Amino acid sequence: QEERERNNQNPWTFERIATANMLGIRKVLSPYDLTHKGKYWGKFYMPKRV
Amino acid sequence: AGGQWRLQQGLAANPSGYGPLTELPDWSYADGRPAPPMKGQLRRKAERETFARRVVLLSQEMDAGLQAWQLRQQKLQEEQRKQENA
Amino acid sequence: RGRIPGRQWIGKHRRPRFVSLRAKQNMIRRLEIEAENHYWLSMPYMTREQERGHAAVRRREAFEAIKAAATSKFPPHRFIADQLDHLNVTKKWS
Amino acid sequence: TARGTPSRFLASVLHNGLGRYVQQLQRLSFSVSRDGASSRGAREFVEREVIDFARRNPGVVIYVNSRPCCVPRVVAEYLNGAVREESIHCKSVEEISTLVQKLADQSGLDVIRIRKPFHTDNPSIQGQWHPFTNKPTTFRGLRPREVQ
Amino acid sequence: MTGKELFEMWKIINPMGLLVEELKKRNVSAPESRLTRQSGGTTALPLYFVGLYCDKKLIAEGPGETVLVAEEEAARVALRKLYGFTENRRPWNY
Amino acid sequence: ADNFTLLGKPLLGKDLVRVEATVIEKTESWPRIIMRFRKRKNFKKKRIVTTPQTVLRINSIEIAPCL
Amino acid sequence: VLADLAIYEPKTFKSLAALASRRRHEGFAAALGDGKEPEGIFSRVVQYH
Amino acid sequence: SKAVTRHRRVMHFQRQKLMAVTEYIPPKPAIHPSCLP
Amino acid sequence: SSFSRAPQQWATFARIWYLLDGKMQPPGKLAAMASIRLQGLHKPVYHALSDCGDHVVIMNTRHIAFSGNKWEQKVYSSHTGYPGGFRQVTAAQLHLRDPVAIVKLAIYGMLPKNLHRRTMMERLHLFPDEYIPEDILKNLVEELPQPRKIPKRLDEYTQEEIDAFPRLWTPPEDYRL
Amino acid sequence: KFTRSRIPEKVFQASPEDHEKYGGDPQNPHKLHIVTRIKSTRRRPYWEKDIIKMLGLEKAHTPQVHKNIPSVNAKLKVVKHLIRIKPLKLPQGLPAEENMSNTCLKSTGELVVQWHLKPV
RNA sequence: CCGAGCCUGGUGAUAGCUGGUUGUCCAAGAUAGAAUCUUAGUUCAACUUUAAAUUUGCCCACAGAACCCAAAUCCCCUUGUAAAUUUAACUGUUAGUCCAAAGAGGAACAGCUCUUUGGACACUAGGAAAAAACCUUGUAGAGAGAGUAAAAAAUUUAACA
Ligand SMILES: [Mg+2]
Ligand SMILES: [Mg+2]
Ligand SMILES: [Mg+2]
Ligand SMILES: [Mg+2]
Ligand SMILES: [Mg+2]
Ligand SMILES: [Mg+2]
Ligand SMILES: [Mg+2]
Ligand SMILES: [Mg+2]
Ligand SMILES: [Mg+2]
Ligand SMILES: [Zn+2]
Repeated sequence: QEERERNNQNPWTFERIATANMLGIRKVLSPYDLTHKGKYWGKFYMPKRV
Repeated sequence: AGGQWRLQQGLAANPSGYGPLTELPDWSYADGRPAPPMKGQLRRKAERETFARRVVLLSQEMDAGLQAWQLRQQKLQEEQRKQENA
Repeated sequence: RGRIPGRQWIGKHRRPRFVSLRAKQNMIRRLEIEAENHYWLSMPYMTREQERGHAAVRRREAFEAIKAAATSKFPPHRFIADQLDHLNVTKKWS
Repeated sequence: TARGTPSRFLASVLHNGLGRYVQQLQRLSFSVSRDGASSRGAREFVEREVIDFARRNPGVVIYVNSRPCCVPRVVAEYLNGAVREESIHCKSVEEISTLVQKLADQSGLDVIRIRKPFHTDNPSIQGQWHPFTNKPTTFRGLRPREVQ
Repeated sequence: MTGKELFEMWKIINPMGLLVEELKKRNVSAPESRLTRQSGGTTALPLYFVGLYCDKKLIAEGPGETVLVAEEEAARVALRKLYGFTENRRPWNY
Repeated sequence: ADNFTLLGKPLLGKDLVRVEATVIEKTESWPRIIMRFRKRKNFKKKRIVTTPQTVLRINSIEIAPCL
Repeated sequence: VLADLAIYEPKTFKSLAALASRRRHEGFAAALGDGKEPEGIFSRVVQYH
Repeated sequence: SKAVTRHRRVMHFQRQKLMAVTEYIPPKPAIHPSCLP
Repeated sequence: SSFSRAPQQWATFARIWYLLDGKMQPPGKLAAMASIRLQGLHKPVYHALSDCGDHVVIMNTRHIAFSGNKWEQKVYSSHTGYPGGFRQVTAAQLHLRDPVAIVKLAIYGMLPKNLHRRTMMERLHLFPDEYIPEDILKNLVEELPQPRKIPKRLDEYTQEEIDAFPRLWTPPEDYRL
Repeated sequence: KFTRSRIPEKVFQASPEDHEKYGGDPQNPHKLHIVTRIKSTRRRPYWEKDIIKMLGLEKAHTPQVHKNIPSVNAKLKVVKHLIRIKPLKLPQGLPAEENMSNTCLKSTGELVVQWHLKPV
C-alpha cells in the first residue's frame, strides 16, 4: 500500500484535492473523509484504492 | 474551434474579442475619408482606458504603501538611535 | 421489463450513472487550472504590515462620497416655464 | 407572425443602386387642423422645417390640405403606387421629423417579412455545383461492371 | 438588362445549326456531340451531359433530360462562350 | 474569379481591392413580436419591436496589380 | 460562407481542402519534431501589434 | 438515507468522477521487464 | 456556368444510382453509408424539405459477414399481432430465410424515423447474388469503394511475399509435428 | 456538515520544479493579479457568491485587476475554484499619460501600452 | 324530499371552508421562531416593500473565548467593496420537496418522519432518454455571426504432473 501510494503516477490524489478544496468538493464530501480519504465508504474498505 | 490554438499563439480564442478583424473600421467613405468610430469600439476603448488608469492607481498605491513602510522602519531606526543616545 | 423503482435519480435504488472520459478530461483541466492558480496565489508581493495603512484614505473618500450622494435627496425644482408650457396646447393659427 | 403574414424576396425598385440614385418617395400630403391641440405638432412642423424639408428634397412633391380634422394625417405614395397613411395625432415635433425623414428614406414597397437578407442575380461562378463536378470520368465512358 | 441572360430575351431556333454556321465562319471543323455522363437512362428521369468537341477538343458542355435537350443546351453554352455573354463575364462598368 | 482567388491572413491589403457600395434605403423592419408566457401563474407579457434596417448594393469590385 | 462557397464555386473549396490537407501534413511533421526544424511555410503565423 | 448502510450507498456524481479519476497508475517501463532484460 | 435555368436546376437536384458489392463487408457500415446516400447528405444542397435522395443498390447480401459472434448473439424480434405471436429469429436463421432482411432493416434503423424513411427504403435496392435486371445494371453511375479490406488466405498469398517475410525461429529436428 | 473550509498554508508553498515550470520568479514577484470568473456563482454558498460580488466579478470572462496582498489573497483562496488567475505582464513599463488610449490586453496576461493594429 | 312541514319576514343569516375575482408596461420580492379550546386560522417577532435622516455595514489579523469529559464558530482592526441602522406606513408569507453533510427514530427500509450547515426548486436556458430537487448557467432585445460550459460506461472469469 505504501509503495503504491509512493509510486503512483497520478499527479492528483484525494488527500490533495480535499485539503485544497479545488472544486467545492467538500460539499459532496464529509469531514470524516479527510481521514477516510479514498479507502472507506461507510463500513467498506477498498485496499486497492489510493 | 481553434480558440486554444489562438491562445497558445497569443491571439484571442474568439476572433471577435480583439485583433484586426474587429478593431478596424467597418466602412469608409468612397472618397477615402475616415468614418466615425462605432459605439462598440468606443465603449471598448473607454473600458480599456478605465482599466489602465486603475492599473496605474493600484500600482502607485502599492508602491506608496511599500515606501511608507520603509519610512516607518527608518523612523524606528532613528528613534532607537535616539533612545540609546539618551 | 427494465423498470426502475420509484424515481430514476433518487432513493435507495436509482439508475446508476457512470463516468465518461469526456468528464474526466474536463475535470482534470479544471483542477490543473486551479493548481496554477494556487501557484500564482503563492509568493505574495507585500506583507501584512507593509500593506496595512495605504488604502484607508481611498476607502474614506469613497465612503464620504457615498454619504454625500445619500444625503443629497430632495424634491426637484419646479419652474414657471414647465408649468405654463401646458398652455401651449390650445394654440391655433389666427 | 411569419406564417400568418405574407412574405417577399428582398429586392429594390428598378435597380436604383446601379445607376444614379433617385429619391423614390414621390408625394406627401399632410392633413392638419387649424384648431385642435392634436395638430399643434404638425402646425409647428410646417412652421419650422417643412420648408427646409422641401428645399432639401426638390424631387419630392408636398401638398398641405389644412382642413378641419380631429386627427392629423400624412399620406405618402411612391413611384410604384404604394400608399402609406400615418397618424401624427398627439405627436412631438422631433419624432414627426424623424418619421418624415424615414418615409423619405423608405422605398415604394410594403413592409413584410424578408425570407433572405440579400439578393444576387449572378450568384454562381465557376459553374453551379452538380453531383458530377468532383469525380473523375471513365475510359471511353464505361459504367461499373460493364464489358462493352 | 443585367438580370436575364440572352435566350430569355432573344429566342432562337436550330442552335446547333447556327453553331456550325458560326464555327465555319470562324474557319474550324464541324464538331461532334458526345455524351460524357449519364444517369437513369431507363429511369423516368433520364439525365445526360453532351459535349461539343472539335479536333478532339471541347468547347461547350450542356446538361439535359434527354440527349437532344442536352446537345441543344451545350450548343447554347458554346454560343454564349463565343459571343462572350457568359454569366461569369465582366459586369457592366460605370 | 473564375480561375483563381486571393486569401487573406486574415484580410487582404487595403489598396489591393476597392469594394464600393451604395446605400439605397433605411426602414423600420416589419414588426417583430416578443412575448413571454408562463403556466398557471398569470404571467403573460407582450411587446412589439420595429428594428431599423439599411440596404446596400455593391456597385463594382476591382483589383490592383500591387502584389 | 463556407457552405455557399462550396455550393457555388467548388474549385475554391477544393483549393481550401488541399490547403487544409497540406496543413495537416505540416502539423504531423511538427508532431514528429516540434522545433529543431524549419516550421511549415503555411503553418507560419502573422504577429500583430 | 443514512451514512453507513448495509448496501453500498450510491454516491454523488461529482464524488464518483473524482474517485474514477483518482487511481493507482502503475509505473511501467516502455519495455516489459522479462523479454528484453 | 452560362447554363440555362431549368437544365441547371435539373442537373443539380437530379438523382444518382450508386452501386456496391456486399462481398465480406459489415452490414453496419454498409447501412450507414447507404443511409447517408439515401438521405442525400453527401449532396451539399441538402435540406429536409427537398427530397434530394439517391437510389442505392447493393449486391451479394448473402455473402455478408458480421463482426463477433453476432450470428448467434443477435436476435431479430417481431410481434405478429396475436397472442403468443412474439416471434424471435437469430440473424443466422433470418438470413437463411431471407438474406436481404438484415441489411434492409439495418438501414431502416439507420435512417431518420420520419415518413421519408419508407420512401428512401423504396428507393433502396437489394440483391443476394451477383445478378441484376437489365434496367438496373444499365442505369448506373458509379461504384464507390468498400469500407474494410479483405484479408488474404494462405492459398492467396503469393510465394514472393512469403520469401520476403523473414522466418522467426529454428525448430529442433527431433519433433514429430 | 458543510462549512467554510480552512486551507493549510502549506498548500501555497511553491516547489523548485513548480517555479521552473510556471516561470514565476519568487524574487521580484509580480504586483497584480488578473482574474476572470470561470464557474457559475449558482449552486455555490452565499459567502462565495457575495465575496466574488464584493471583488466585483459579476461578469464572466472579464479580466479584472487586484493586488497581490494577503488580505485579498484570503478571498482569492476562498473563491479560487471559481476563477482563472494570472499575474500581470508588461515589457513597456507603466502606461504613460500620452499612451492612455492606445492600450490593449493579450491572452498571455500581458498589457501592451501601444496598439498600432498592423503586423510586423 | 318530516330526527320533524311548506310560505313569508328577520336575511344580503354566519362560514378560519371550496370556487371566482376583468386593460397595458416595468421594477423589488419566497428567510429564524413564540403563544393560542391552537396547529385548515390569527397576533407578535423575522423576512419582504415604500419615502426619508444618519453612518458605518459585509468579508475580516494577531490576540482572546472551561473544568467537566471533529468539521467548524464568535469577536475582530486592516484590505476588497457599498451597503447597513434608525425613523414614518401598511400588506402578504407563517400546512414545503429533494440532494450533500452532522445526528435521532425506525429494520444502519422506504419517493419515511424529525432538527442543524448549505444548495437547488416553487424564474428562464443547455445536458443526463422523458425527468423539479443531479451537473453547467443567471439581468432579459434584433442576427441567415463566432468561442466555450456541463454533456456518450467500461467489463468476460479458473487444466494438469
Ligand atoms: Mg417510476
Ligand atoms: Mg445525510
Ligand atoms: Mg328540516
Ligand atoms: Mg358571505
Ligand atoms: Mg381556517
Ligand atoms: Mg425581477
Ligand atoms: Mg469590522
Ligand atoms: Mg421527505
Ligand atoms: Mg421521506
Ligand atoms: Zn518479449
